[PDB]
Amino acid sequence: LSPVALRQMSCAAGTTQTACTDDNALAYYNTTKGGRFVLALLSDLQDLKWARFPKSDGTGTIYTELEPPCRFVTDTPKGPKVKYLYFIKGLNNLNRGMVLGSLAATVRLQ
Amino acid sequence: NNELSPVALRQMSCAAGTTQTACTDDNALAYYNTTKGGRFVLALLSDLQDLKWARFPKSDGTGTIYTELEPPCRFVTDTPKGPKVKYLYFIKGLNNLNRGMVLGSLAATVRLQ
Repeated sequence: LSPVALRQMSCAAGTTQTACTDDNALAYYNTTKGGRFVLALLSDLQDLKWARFPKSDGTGTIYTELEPPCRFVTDTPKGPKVKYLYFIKGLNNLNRGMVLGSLAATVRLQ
Repeated sequence: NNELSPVALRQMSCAAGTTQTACTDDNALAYYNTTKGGRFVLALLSDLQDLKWARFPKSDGTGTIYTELEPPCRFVTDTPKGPKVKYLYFIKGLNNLNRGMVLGSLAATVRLQ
Protein backbone atom coordinates (compact mmCIF):
# COMPACT_ATOMS: atom_id res chain seq x y z
CA LEU A 1 0.00 0.00 0.00
CA SER A 2 1.55 3.31 -1.09
CA PRO A 3 2.65 5.44 1.89
CA VAL A 4 0.85 8.38 3.50
CA ALA A 5 2.51 10.98 5.75
CA LEU A 6 2.17 10.21 9.44
CA ARG A 7 1.74 13.39 11.46
CA GLN A 8 1.67 14.24 15.16
CA MET A 9 -0.62 16.41 17.27
CA SER A 10 -1.15 16.93 20.97
CA CYS A 11 -4.30 15.43 22.45
CA ALA A 12 -6.08 14.63 25.69
CA ALA A 13 -5.99 11.09 27.06
CA GLY A 14 -6.99 9.63 30.40
CA THR A 15 -7.89 6.62 32.46
CA THR A 16 -11.54 7.18 31.56
CA GLN A 17 -13.42 9.05 28.86
CA THR A 18 -14.44 11.71 31.39
CA ALA A 19 -10.80 11.90 32.57
CA CYS A 20 -9.67 13.11 29.13
CA THR A 21 -9.28 16.74 30.23
CA ASP A 22 -6.08 18.51 29.09
CA ASP A 23 -3.31 17.80 26.59
CA ASN A 24 -1.11 15.02 27.98
CA ALA A 25 -0.23 12.93 24.93
CA LEU A 26 1.05 13.12 21.39
CA ALA A 27 -1.14 11.41 18.81
CA TYR A 28 0.29 9.85 15.66
CA TYR A 29 -2.27 10.04 12.86
CA ASN A 30 -3.10 9.75 9.16
CA THR A 31 -4.93 12.37 7.10
CA THR A 32 -7.27 10.18 5.04
CA LYS A 33 -10.28 10.87 2.83
CA GLY A 34 -12.81 12.03 5.44
CA GLY A 35 -10.89 12.83 8.61
CA ARG A 36 -7.74 11.94 10.57
CA PHE A 37 -7.05 8.32 11.49
CA VAL A 38 -5.15 8.13 14.81
CA LEU A 39 -2.88 5.09 15.07
CA ALA A 40 -1.10 5.54 18.39
CA LEU A 41 -0.42 7.85 21.32
CA LEU A 42 2.90 8.75 22.91
CA SER A 43 2.89 9.85 26.54
CA ASP A 44 4.84 10.20 29.76
CA LEU A 45 1.88 8.62 31.58
CA GLN A 46 1.59 4.84 31.89
CA ASP A 47 -2.08 4.35 32.87
CA LEU A 48 -3.99 5.80 29.92
CA LYS A 49 -6.88 3.85 28.43
CA TRP A 50 -8.68 6.47 26.32
CA ALA A 51 -7.82 9.21 23.85
CA ARG A 52 -10.14 12.05 22.78
CA PHE A 53 -10.14 13.85 19.41
CA PRO A 54 -12.55 16.61 18.38
CA LYS A 55 -13.75 16.14 14.83
CA SER A 56 -12.38 18.98 12.72
CA ASP A 57 -15.84 19.98 11.43
CA GLY A 58 -16.82 20.55 15.08
CA THR A 59 -19.80 18.21 14.89
CA GLY A 60 -18.50 16.07 17.76
CA THR A 61 -15.71 14.25 19.60
CA ILE A 62 -14.24 10.73 19.00
CA TYR A 63 -12.96 8.56 21.89
CA THR A 64 -10.51 5.75 21.03
CA GLU A 65 -9.64 2.87 23.39
CA LEU A 66 -5.92 2.25 23.82
CA GLU A 67 -3.95 -0.99 24.06
CA PRO A 68 -1.70 -1.55 27.10
CA PRO A 69 1.33 0.70 26.60
CA CYS A 70 4.74 -0.26 25.26
CA ARG A 71 7.50 1.22 27.40
CA PHE A 72 10.47 2.67 25.52
CA VAL A 73 13.40 5.00 26.13
CA THR A 74 14.35 8.21 24.33
CA ASP A 75 17.66 10.10 24.34
CA THR A 76 17.16 13.71 25.47
CA PRO A 77 19.44 16.51 26.67
CA LYS A 78 18.35 15.87 30.29
CA GLY A 79 19.45 12.24 29.86
CA PRO A 80 17.39 9.17 28.97
CA LYS A 81 13.64 9.49 29.34
CA VAL A 82 11.01 6.77 29.64
CA LYS A 83 7.93 7.09 27.44
CA TYR A 84 4.88 4.95 26.73
CA LEU A 85 3.61 4.02 23.28
CA TYR A 86 -0.10 3.16 23.07
CA PHE A 87 -1.42 1.62 19.91
CA ILE A 88 -5.12 2.14 19.25
CA LYS A 89 -7.09 -0.96 20.27
CA GLY A 90 -7.25 -3.43 17.40
CA LEU A 91 -4.53 -1.79 15.28
CA ASN A 92 -3.11 -4.20 12.73
CA ASN A 93 0.56 -5.05 12.30
CA LEU A 94 1.02 -3.03 9.10
CA ASN A 95 -0.17 0.09 10.93
CA ARG A 96 1.81 -0.84 14.06
CA GLY A 97 4.93 -1.01 11.91
CA MET A 98 4.18 2.37 10.34
CA VAL A 99 3.91 3.90 13.80
CA LEU A 100 7.20 2.31 14.78
CA GLY A 101 8.94 3.61 11.65
CA SER A 102 7.54 7.10 12.11
CA LEU A 103 8.50 6.94 15.79
CA ALA A 104 12.11 6.12 14.99
CA ALA A 105 12.25 9.07 12.57
CA THR A 106 10.66 11.56 14.98
CA VAL A 107 12.07 10.73 18.43
CA ARG A 108 15.63 9.91 19.49
CA LEU A 109 15.13 6.19 20.24
CA GLN A 110 17.42 4.14 22.51
CA ASN B 1 6.70 -5.86 31.42
CA ASN B 2 5.86 -4.76 27.86
CA GLU B 3 9.07 -3.05 26.74
CA LEU B 4 9.96 -1.94 23.16
CA SER B 5 13.26 -3.26 21.69
CA PRO B 6 13.23 -0.67 18.88
CA VAL B 7 15.35 0.08 15.90
CA ALA B 8 15.93 2.82 13.38
CA LEU B 9 16.27 1.68 9.80
CA ARG B 10 19.65 2.29 8.26
CA GLN B 11 20.33 2.70 4.57
CA MET B 12 23.08 1.40 2.33
CA SER B 13 23.78 1.63 -1.35
CA CYS B 14 23.51 -1.77 -3.02
CA ALA B 15 23.47 -3.52 -6.37
CA ALA B 16 20.25 -4.73 -7.97
CA GLY B 17 19.11 -5.95 -11.36
CA THR B 18 16.44 -7.67 -13.41
CA THR B 19 18.46 -10.92 -13.18
CA GLN B 20 21.12 -12.16 -10.80
CA THR B 21 23.74 -11.77 -13.51
CA ALA B 22 22.48 -8.22 -14.19
CA CYS B 23 23.30 -7.10 -10.61
CA THR B 24 26.47 -5.17 -11.24
CA ASP B 25 26.48 -1.52 -10.17
CA ASP B 26 24.94 0.06 -7.09
CA ASN B 27 21.61 1.35 -8.44
CA ALA B 28 19.38 1.11 -5.35
CA LEU B 29 19.25 1.94 -1.64
CA ALA B 30 18.59 -0.93 0.79
CA TYR B 31 16.79 -0.33 4.05
CA TYR B 32 18.16 -2.63 6.72
CA ASN B 33 18.21 -3.40 10.43
CA THR B 34 21.51 -3.86 12.23
CA THR B 35 21.23 -7.03 14.29
CA LYS B 36 23.96 -8.35 16.58
CA GLY B 37 24.55 -10.92 13.85
CA GLY B 38 24.31 -9.39 10.39
CA ARG B 39 22.29 -6.80 8.48
CA PHE B 40 18.62 -7.62 7.87
CA VAL B 41 17.48 -6.05 4.59
CA LEU B 42 13.79 -5.12 4.48
CA ALA B 43 13.36 -3.33 1.18
CA LEU B 44 15.03 -1.53 -1.72
CA LEU B 45 14.38 1.95 -3.13
CA SER B 46 15.35 2.70 -6.74
CA ASP B 47 14.72 4.88 -9.77
CA LEU B 48 14.38 1.65 -11.74
CA GLN B 49 11.06 -0.14 -12.12
CA ASP B 50 12.10 -3.58 -13.44
CA LEU B 51 14.29 -4.88 -10.59
CA LYS B 52 13.88 -8.48 -9.33
CA TRP B 53 17.07 -9.24 -7.39
CA ALA B 54 19.30 -7.38 -4.99
CA ARG B 55 22.90 -8.46 -4.52
CA PHE B 56 25.04 -8.34 -1.41
CA PRO B 57 28.53 -9.83 -1.05
CA LYS B 58 28.85 -12.04 2.02
CA SER B 59 30.52 -10.28 4.94
CA ASP B 60 33.60 -12.52 4.76
CA GLY B 61 34.31 -12.04 1.07
CA THR B 62 33.56 -15.73 0.47
CA GLY B 63 30.39 -15.48 -1.58
CA THR B 64 27.34 -13.52 -2.67
CA ILE B 65 23.75 -13.29 -1.40
CA TYR B 66 20.94 -12.60 -3.85
CA THR B 67 17.65 -11.46 -2.36
CA GLU B 68 14.52 -11.62 -4.46
CA LEU B 69 12.15 -8.66 -4.50
CA GLU B 70 8.37 -8.21 -4.46
CA PRO B 71 6.75 -6.23 -7.30
CA PRO B 72 7.54 -2.54 -6.85
CA CYS B 73 5.32 0.09 -5.28
CA ARG B 74 5.50 3.35 -7.25
CA PHE B 75 5.61 6.70 -5.46
CA VAL B 76 6.67 10.30 -6.16
CA THR B 77 8.89 12.25 -3.81
CA ASP B 78 9.41 16.02 -3.86
CA THR B 79 13.07 16.98 -4.16
CA PRO B 80 15.01 20.18 -4.89
CA LYS B 81 15.45 19.07 -8.55
CA GLY B 82 11.62 18.80 -8.74
CA PRO B 83 9.45 15.63 -8.34
CA LYS B 84 11.21 12.24 -8.68
CA VAL B 85 9.48 8.93 -9.38
CA LYS B 86 10.79 6.15 -7.08
CA TYR B 87 10.02 2.45 -6.69
CA LEU B 88 9.85 0.60 -3.35
CA TYR B 89 10.67 -3.11 -3.42
CA PHE B 90 10.02 -5.22 -0.34
CA ILE B 91 12.08 -8.33 0.12
CA LYS B 92 10.10 -11.37 -0.99
CA GLY B 93 8.00 -12.57 1.92
CA LEU B 94 8.49 -9.60 4.27
CA ASN B 95 5.86 -9.76 7.01
CA ASN B 96 3.43 -6.90 7.52
CA LEU B 97 5.09 -5.41 10.61
CA ASN B 98 8.37 -4.96 8.75
CA ARG B 99 6.54 -3.65 5.69
CA GLY B 100 4.93 -1.03 7.92
CA MET B 101 8.24 0.00 9.40
CA VAL B 102 9.61 0.83 5.94
CA LEU B 103 6.41 2.56 4.85
CA GLY B 104 6.31 4.49 8.11
CA SER B 105 9.97 5.55 7.95
CA LEU B 106 9.62 6.73 4.34
CA ALA B 107 6.45 8.73 4.87
CA ALA B 108 7.98 10.29 8.00
CA THR B 109 11.24 11.35 6.30
CA VAL B 110 10.43 12.17 2.65
CA ARG B 111 7.82 14.46 1.16
CA LEU B 112 5.37 12.57 -1.02
CA GLN B 113 2.88 13.47 -3.75
